[PDB]
Amino acid sequence: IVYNRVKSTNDLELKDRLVAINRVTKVTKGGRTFTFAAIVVVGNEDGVIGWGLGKAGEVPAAIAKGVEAAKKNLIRVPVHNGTIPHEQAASYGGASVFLKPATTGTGVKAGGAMRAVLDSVGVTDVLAKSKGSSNPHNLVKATIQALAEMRSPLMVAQNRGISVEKV
Amino acid sequence: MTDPIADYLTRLRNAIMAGHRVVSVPASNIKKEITKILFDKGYILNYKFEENDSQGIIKVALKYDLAHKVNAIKKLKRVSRPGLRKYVGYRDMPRVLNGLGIAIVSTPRGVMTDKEARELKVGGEVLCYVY
Amino acid sequence: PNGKKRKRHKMATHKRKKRLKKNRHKK
Amino acid sequence: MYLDSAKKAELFEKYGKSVKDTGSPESQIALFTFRIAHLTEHLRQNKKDFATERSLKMLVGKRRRMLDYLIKVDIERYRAIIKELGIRR
RNA sequence: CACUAGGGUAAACCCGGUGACUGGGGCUAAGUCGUAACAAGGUAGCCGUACCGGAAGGUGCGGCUGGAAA
RNA sequence: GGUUUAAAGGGUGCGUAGGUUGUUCGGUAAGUCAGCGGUGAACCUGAGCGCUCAACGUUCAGCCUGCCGUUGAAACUGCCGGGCUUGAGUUCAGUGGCGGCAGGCGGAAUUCGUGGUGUAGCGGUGAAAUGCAUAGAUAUCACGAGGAACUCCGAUGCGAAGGCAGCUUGCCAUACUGCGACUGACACUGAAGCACGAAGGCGUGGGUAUCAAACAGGAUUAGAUACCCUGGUAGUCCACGCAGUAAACGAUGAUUACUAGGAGUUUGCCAAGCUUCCACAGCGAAAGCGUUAAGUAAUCCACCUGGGGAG
RNA sequence: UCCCAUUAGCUUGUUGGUGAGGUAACGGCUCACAAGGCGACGAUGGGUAGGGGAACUGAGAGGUUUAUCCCCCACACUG
Ligand SMILES: [K+]
Ligand SMILES: [K+]
Ligand SMILES: [Mg+2]
Ligand SMILES: [Mg+2]
Ligand SMILES: [Mg+2]
Ligand SMILES: [Mg+2]
Ligand SMILES: [Mg+2]
Ligand SMILES: [Mg+2]
Ligand SMILES: [Mg+2]
Ligand code: NA
Repeated sequence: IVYNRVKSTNDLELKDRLVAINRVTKVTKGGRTFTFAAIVVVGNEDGVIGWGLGKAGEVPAAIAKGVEAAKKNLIRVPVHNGTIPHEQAASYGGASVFLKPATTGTGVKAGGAMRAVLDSVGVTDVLAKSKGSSNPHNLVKATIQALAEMRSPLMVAQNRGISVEKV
Repeated sequence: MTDPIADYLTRLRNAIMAGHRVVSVPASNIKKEITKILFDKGYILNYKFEENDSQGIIKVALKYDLAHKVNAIKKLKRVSRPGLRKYVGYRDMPRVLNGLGIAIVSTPRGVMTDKEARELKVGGEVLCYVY
Repeated sequence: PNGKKRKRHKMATHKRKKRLKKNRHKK
Repeated sequence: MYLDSAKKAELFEKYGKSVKDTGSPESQIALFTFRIAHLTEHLRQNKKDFATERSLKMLVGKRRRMLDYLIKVDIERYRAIIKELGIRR
């Protein structure tokens, strides 16, 4: 279902953004074991966007592993100009997101994980709402799947078999 | 049976989700009009009306994109249910998927889509959303 | 299915029934 | 309910056109009333047959719904049938 | 001479207060007596009902698994 | 927005008001749609103008997107009249059952009494004691009496639910399948209300064998108002009448239609109608559900809104 | 055009008629046959409040209040 993309050696414009840092714990007989998990979103300011989770014992190592995983896992999103073709709602775990296209001079009306995802994908005119949990993993995944479920008018006409649906 | 139109939409939706190619529905005049609208707008591959001793059968052949293995129809939603009827004027006609979908609406000029309803300046009962 | 939830209700029922049995036969 | 095919045929011949009309509202109402009376007679002896009760009540409900259909369709037929059966009480 | 505001009378109702004495509850510490539940918590646990005990509780009858072991 | 497990499905039905209503033809115009007309200071929105700017003041264009009146339209809902058979019901046939109520009959086991044989213990526990026994127990044989429960079959099946199991009969009820029969939408749900509703408990009268709350005794313990042992009264049984509760549970309301595979299983002919376990899509926070959904949809009812106080 | 059903029945000029009187005016408004009227589409009773445009607030739906401003109503120590 996802468009997917090979390692973008040519499309090396992938800027990496950090969503959240967490210090998870594991218990053993000796004591407690501490690690670090980072959520990293790589984007080329175009429909290409990837997400990754990097786990390590140190923050730079976790961020690097997240960058690597995000680079490995890439998809393409059908974005026209700085907006989205239509509205779209998505759910992933306890997180629910809703995106609506806005006017050209509106900016991005979102904050946090959704704002990071939208910046990485290169959408600059959208109203975004979160109606579920604020979990970073689920918010990032729900926003990405909302973007992936979109369809431009050309694709709509293509799978409908017609040319102009009075658009 | 409580809502034959919702049942028709549900049959189509379940056939699409299961991946079937042909779905058979009991026939009705409004259902025949809806099937004609769907064929005209290009959501279904073909249809056929069979007049047996019963009320009849509508046989619908669905349209699949061989390029992507994706049906032409994504969402079918019933709007005006028996428990809550919805009527709109031509000025407040809904727009589905920002104009990329259709809204089948019954008007005094007949059963049509929101686009021609707006063009002819007639309102009525919003049957369903398709995209 | 913790158990403490039902333990609290069991305690409350015990107290209420003890109150009633003590109040019986007195007018 | 001492009910058999001969009694059912006699009832259908008495109420409703022809003896083969087992499905007429009048025929059904007559059959329901007959077995209602017989079940009442059975219950007065077997006062603890709570299963024969509520079967009696379901029969009463069926008869009431048929009478309501007769109201909605043809009132004169309802007057005639309740007069001929002595139902209202 | 009727009509009536207002006055007196009685009742009964409603709304409030106070009262010898006599009961629960919440919160804080921790004095005293035990160990009921959480592991098969050392008698599997719990639900309903009845009787009985300084208290957690115990026992009878039916039910449930939101129980091991088998 | 929710209700298997976080708060949240009524114990289960029948049913009043109400809500919803298969298909088709013809009317009507209540809902619905459209046109025209009337009506609806200041403030608030684009453009100006004046306050030296600005608040502000003021003018004009853009809102009137409610209400009322009057003309048309007839797709849908409503109302009226007619038609159809698929839903629903009636009939006929086949098959099936721990389904209900009532009357009869039976054997194993247990308890008590009487008689015969026989004498040093029996019973019980982790170990004991209480207890019963030379004024004759336990054990064994026969006679007599009474109450309660139905081994094997036996894990499935039936019922609205609670529940239903020795055999037999009578009287009822009902499910499923088909009909070349009949009626012709007569349907679904259902606040009130009514009926039924395990065990325990209450009243009156019978009965009272086993077991056994309370109670009494003997043990174990620092104590033991318990767990163990020996007794033992209500109760457990029947008839009638109250009461109306449960972890009354699938912790999952009732209808309707649709949507994959495997493995078993009951019934009348491959196939329904069931009854059980893995498991696609999908759903879910997860455990998990998955054609008997917790999936996809429509109708109606019940219920939830942090914990305690507090049912 | 607000809450309470831990408020379910209320009503005897009360519902209608004939006539008369009275009023600026119709009318049980008042005065001399029939038994009707209102009620789970919430009567009756109890509690609370002047009502709108404004104003504020929110994407909207909506929510809060009517301090100053405008309109309507009620009142002038208590009857
Ligand atoms: K049960
Ligand atoms: K219809
Ligand atoms: Mg207790
Ligand atoms: Mg303990
Ligand atoms: Mg214990
Ligand atoms: Mg005791
Ligand atoms: Mg719960
Ligand atoms: Mg239930
Ligand atoms: Mg419950
Ligand atoms: Na008794």
